[PDB]
Parts: sequence; structure tokens; C-alpha cells
Amino acid sequence: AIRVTQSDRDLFKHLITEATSYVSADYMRHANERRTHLDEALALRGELFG
Amino acid sequence: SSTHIEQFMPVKLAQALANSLFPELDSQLRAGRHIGIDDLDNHAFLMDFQEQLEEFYARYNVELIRAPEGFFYLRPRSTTLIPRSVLSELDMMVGKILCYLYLSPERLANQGIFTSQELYEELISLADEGKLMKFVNQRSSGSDLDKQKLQEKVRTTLNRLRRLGMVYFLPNNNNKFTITEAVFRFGADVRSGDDPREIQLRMIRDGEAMPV
Amino acid sequence: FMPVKLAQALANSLFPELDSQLRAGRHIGIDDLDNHAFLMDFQEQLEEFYARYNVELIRAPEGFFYLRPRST
Amino acid sequence: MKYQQLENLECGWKWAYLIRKHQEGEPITKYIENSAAHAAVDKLIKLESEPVRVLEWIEQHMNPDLFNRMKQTIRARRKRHFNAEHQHTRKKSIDLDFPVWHRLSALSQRRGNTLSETIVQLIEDAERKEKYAN
Amino acid sequence: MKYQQLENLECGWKWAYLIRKHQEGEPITKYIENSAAHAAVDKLIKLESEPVRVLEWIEQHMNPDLFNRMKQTIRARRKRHFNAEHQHTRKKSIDLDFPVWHRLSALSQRRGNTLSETIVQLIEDAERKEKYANQ
Amino acid sequence: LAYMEGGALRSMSDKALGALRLAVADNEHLRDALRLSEDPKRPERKVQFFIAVYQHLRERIRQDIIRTDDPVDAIEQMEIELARLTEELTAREQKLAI
DNA sequence: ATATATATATATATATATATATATATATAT
DNA sequence: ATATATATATATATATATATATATATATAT
DNA sequence: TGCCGTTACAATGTAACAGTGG
DNA sequence: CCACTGTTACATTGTAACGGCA
Repeated sequence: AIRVTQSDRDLFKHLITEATSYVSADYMRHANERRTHLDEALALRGELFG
Repeated sequence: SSTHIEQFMPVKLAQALANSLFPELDSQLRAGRHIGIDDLDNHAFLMDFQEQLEEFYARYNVELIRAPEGFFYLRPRSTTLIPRSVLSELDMMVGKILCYLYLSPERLANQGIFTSQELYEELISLADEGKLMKFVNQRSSGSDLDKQKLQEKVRTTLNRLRRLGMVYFLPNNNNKFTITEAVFRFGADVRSGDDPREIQLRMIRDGEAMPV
Repeated sequence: FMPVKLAQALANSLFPELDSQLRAGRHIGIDDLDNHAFLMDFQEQLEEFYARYNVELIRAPEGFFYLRPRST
Repeated sequence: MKYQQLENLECGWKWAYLIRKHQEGEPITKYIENSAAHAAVDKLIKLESEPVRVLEWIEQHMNPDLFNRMKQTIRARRKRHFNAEHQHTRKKSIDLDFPVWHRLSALSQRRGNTLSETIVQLIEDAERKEKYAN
Repeated sequence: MKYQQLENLECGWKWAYLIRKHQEGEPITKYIENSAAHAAVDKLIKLESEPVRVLEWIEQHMNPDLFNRMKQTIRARRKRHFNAEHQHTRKKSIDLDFPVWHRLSALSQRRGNTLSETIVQLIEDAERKEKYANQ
Repeated sequence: LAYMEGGALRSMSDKALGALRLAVADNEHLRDALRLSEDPKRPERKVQFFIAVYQHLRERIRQDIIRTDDPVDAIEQMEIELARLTEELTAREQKLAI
């Protein structure tokens, strides 16, 4: 029972931590580049109008 | 490719059917034996390859069914390829009583080991002595000869249930036994808090219980 | 694993009825064309399958098949 | 009907396509149970070198939803096979940067022409402008 | 180096390339003996979930022919994967009839520019005509 | 992570995928979802796979008391159970010795 | 009340695989 | 020119798993 | 309608050229 | 020099959508 429960706990911990690490990194990236692209686009729009 | 097991049978089902435990378990199951937690090897075998065996046995028009209590068994359908049979009303009395003893704390000192005498005493305590005796013999009025006849009938029904796995005789004693969780099936008509007359129809529709 | 031809014989849709009738002791003769042909074809494997049950699948000189239980 | 259909060729095409799809994981057969699907796939695998029986195999075990895709794939294969004989009937494939393609497709949709017709007209106009200047 | 090299991605790409090549029937192995080639392929198959060891399997049993095609294919796959992020960096595939493509390629080779550049110049001349018509 | 730049995020995502490849080889559909999650044209796929991981660990719960279906919550209950089992193991080995 | 069927356990003999020790011919150190 | 070490073959006998037959308890049915 | 040609793509693989830095 | 990378111009196969025609 001890062996099984320890294996289950280790598997859960590793899976959860690695999935969060894999996903949140790219999510934050996409957010940062989205902000940057919006900032870039505003100036072009302003110049274009005049 | 040809000469390849997946052509005819799934790999896990074939592995299960080729295991050394399969034949004894299959013969017992077809005989009507219920499987409880006590038969650790057989119970684990059923758990591991549970799905393969339900689909295999479906070919016989019989459902391998695991009750919520955790005991597997076979329920034949109306189109069963394996014959079907129903327990006697006295068998129901003894099974309900056995479930009571499983759940009864007064007999906790027994630690699960019970003698047929105690079972009969409890049966007469909860049932109607003479009106239950009526079934043993139509002309009974409390005669002690008929009393012994009822005791013998109860013993015989207990032996049959032992054959069904609801009860185990002790490794050396056939006069003492230990109850198994399978007995819970005798309460399937009351496990749900609804009107008895609707639950009986539900069960009979499901094939769980025919009438008499 | 399992013998391949044994898996083929067991998987055949005729197997459930024939198995029930054999375990019921019924004797399969030449009259049952489909069952007799199936047993003829797959005897080499059904003998082992039913020997796993400590039973013998016997083809009589007349030809009919049956199951003979051992002591075990 | 413009291109004549040849059985020993289109049947080999169909066999290769189905084997490719099976190797790719596509469910070739209509049988959900794995045993029947595997048996049919083995029949197909050993069925190589046979048009008259691969056609029947298709009629009997083929997945219903792949019929249209297989039909159009064979159509395209036939057309390409017949067009690949002569240089002028062949087709040249190129990759265009997204802005250039966007503008070209805008023009093509606007004028109702195809990409080939639109580019031909534009090149002819460029030549005409050259001659105008020259 | 313009594109970041990711080891755990390029390794998976390489493994998929090897497996695809093998199942296509080509001799990825450098072994002429059937048994050693089969064993090496089986080990590669076992290496599915361990892309890191795939580089070593390459250095031990990869056919010497395939270095150039390998280094070409993974390079192109990297470029395409990084360009696919944004539309404006993507590529569009189109098919052209032989006469049309012949004329276009002759014109491009005349002007010494890529096909996209030639199309840009052409569409820009057409749009200049349209613009002066509009004004 | 907000401070860092794209390169480090990409590198650590690659490392996480490397860990996952080992952590997922056993499963078939979860592994397939992980593989599909690699397309750069459809970032949402990533999130879907994440859900699957949860949608996996939810079914790995053993019995009712550990049905804190939030996987991150079951860790504490499981650690409590491991500690408990340690005490019973000590008692049981003492009993076996005697 | 007793004949009879059924399940279980033990003793007994068969058949096969395998480790042990010895005999014989050849190889190689003395 | 010799004797010891090796490889080969063989019988011995050791152990296991199988299959058979008999005794027993005892639960059923007339 | 269903087949049949036809177009416009998508995905991947290669050869060839141009750059870049060790 | 040499190797490794970025890029273009293809090929190859598959697919969905139009439109013609019996």
C-alpha cells in the first residue's frame, strides 16, 4: 500500500508540475507579444490617419 | 497480418483466457458461484480483466455483473445460452437473515464465525415460526418432528448457499461458517429508498428477480 | 500467449452453443454438419482447451465427438 | 468523360491509397470491433496484385465516410497521370509570400479570372506598357 | 543563427523523419546484413519516447547517405515552424500552367529577382496604372 | 514569468515537453493529444491537452475520501496517508519481530 | 433409515528434465 | 616420451508433475 | 443527383544558391 | 577553407469547392 500510494503521489506531482510548466510559459509569451504588437499598431494607425 | 491474435481476439482477453486461473473461475461462475473479496486471487483476476470477461460472456447472452458491493456474478438473460434458475423462498429467508447477521452488531463477539443453530434461532426470532413452518410441511402445527424437519431444511439451504459462495465453511469445520459480502444481493429489493412495489418491478424487469 | 488457431476456433460464432452443449455432455455426430465440421477442423486445439479442464475431447470410431471427464 | 480509366492501374492506385491510409492510422473499415477491422485489413494486405477483388473488397468493407475522399483522390491522380505526359500540360507549383499571394488573389477574385489567367493578363499588360514606352 | 534551436523538438522531428523513411522502405541503417539492420530499427522504435537518445542512434546506425537530406529537411521544418506563427511570414503554395510559369520564370531570370519579387513588380505596375486612373 | 523574454519561455516549454514525453509514454490518447499540441498554428490545442491531463488525474482518484477532484488538493491527503501508513508499518514490523 | 451420488485427500506408479560422477580420447605442460 | 586437464558421452538417481484408484464424510432422496 | 474535370490550396521533402562565423 | 543556416523553387500527394453534363 505504501509503495502504491507513493508512486501515485509522485506521478500526480510530476504530471501537474510539468504540465503547468509546459503551458503557462507559452501562454505568458503569447500575452507579451500580443501587448507588444498592439503597442506597435497604434502608432502606425495614428500616422496613417493624417 | 495473418497468424496474428488481433485478427480474432483482443490480446488482453486472450491473455486472460490463457491464465491458469481462468478454468476454475469459469466453471464456478457458470455453476452460479458468487465471487467476493475473500477469494483474493480470483477477485483480482476478475478485476484486472473485468471488461474482457463481460464481453466474452455476452456471447452466451449472460451479463457478468459487478454489484456496488464489489462482488461479481452472472445474470442470464431471457435468451441465455447458459440455463437459469431461481432460489427458493426459504433460500430468501436464510439469505436475508445472513445479511442481517453480516450487518448485526449484537453477534460481533462471534467475529463472523456462526453456527447453524444460531442462524436458526435468529431466523425464528425475526420470522413467523409456525407460518414459516407451514411451507416445510402443510400439516405442521408446532410438532417437534416438523421442527427438526425445518432445522434440517435450513441446514440444506445453508449448504446450497455455501455452494453459491454466499457462505464459507471453515477450513476444518463444516458446522461453522463465515459470511461473505455476496449476501448483500438478498437486500437488493430494499437498498433503494422507494416504494417496494416499484422496486420489485424494476428488478424483475432487469432480470434480477423473478416472482413465485 | 495463446495458440492462434485455438483463438480462431474459440472466436468462431458457433463456439458458444457447441461449448454449452459439450459441457452439458451432448455428443456431436455427423448429423450436425456445421458443428461436426468445426470440430473436425479445430480438434487439435479444442482437445488442449478442454484438457485444461482435466477433460478429454474424444472422437469416437463412429466419428461423433464428446467430452469424457477425468477424476480431476 | 475525358480521360479513359484503366482498371489494372486505378485499382493499384486504390490499393496503395488504402494501405497508406491504414499505415497512417485512418480507420479503413466500417467495423468498430478491432478484430473484424484487423481481419479485413489483413485480407486487403494479402489482396495485393488484384484489381477485380480489391474493387469488391472496397464495396464490402470500405468505411462509408472515406468514399468521397477516395473518389476525388483517384480523380486527381488520373488527371495528373494523363497530364504528366507532355510538358505543356504539366503544372508548375511555386510558393508565394503571403502579402503577394493576398494581392494576387484579390485581383483574381475581383476580375473573375484564375491565377494563371490573371498572371497571363498582367504580364501581357506589362509587355504592352513596355512597347508603349518603347 | 537566426532561429532558436530547440533540442527536444528537433530530436522528435528527427525521430519522426527516420521512422517515416523506414516505413517508406528506404534503408536508413548503414548495415547491409538483415539482422543487424532489423535490430537497429527495433531499437530506434523503442526510442520513440526518448528523443535524446535518437542523436546517438543516428551516430551509431544512420545510413551515411542521409546526412545531407536530414540536415536539409529539419532545417526547412524549423524555418516553416517558426514562420507559421504569423500570417505575414507564412508562405502560400500555388500551381501554374507550364506556359505561364515558363514566361514568368524567364522574366524573373531576366530581372534577376525571385518569383515573389517579380510578381510584386508586376502587380505594382498594374496598381500604378489603377492609381493614376483613380487619382 | 511575465518578466522574461520569448527565448527562455520557449526553452522551458521545450524542457517541459521533454519531461512530458517520458511522463506520457504509457498513455495512448493522452500521448496523442500531447503530440497534436505541438502545432504552432493552433495554440489553443496546448490548453486542451492541459485539460486532458486534469481529465486524466480526476479518474486516477482511488476511493471516496480522496475525491478532492482537484488533483493539486489530493496531494495533501495522500501525504497524510503515507505518513499514517509509515506508523502502521513501524507497528507491524515490531509485531512481526516479536 | 438407508441406498446412492459427490467432493476431497492420500498413496502409488509413470514419464521427463536435470545435476553428478565416471570413463575415454585428445591437447598440452613437464 | 610422459602425465594431467579438457571435452564428450553415458548411466545413475534425484525431483517434479501427472494420472489413477481407494477411502471417507455426508449430504440427498425414496 | 452523382460522376468527372478543374482549381487552389496544405504539408512535407530536396536541390540549389547565398550568407555567416569559426 | 569549411561547416552550418536561411531562402527559393520546385515536386509529390491529398482535399474541398465549383461547375459541366447524363
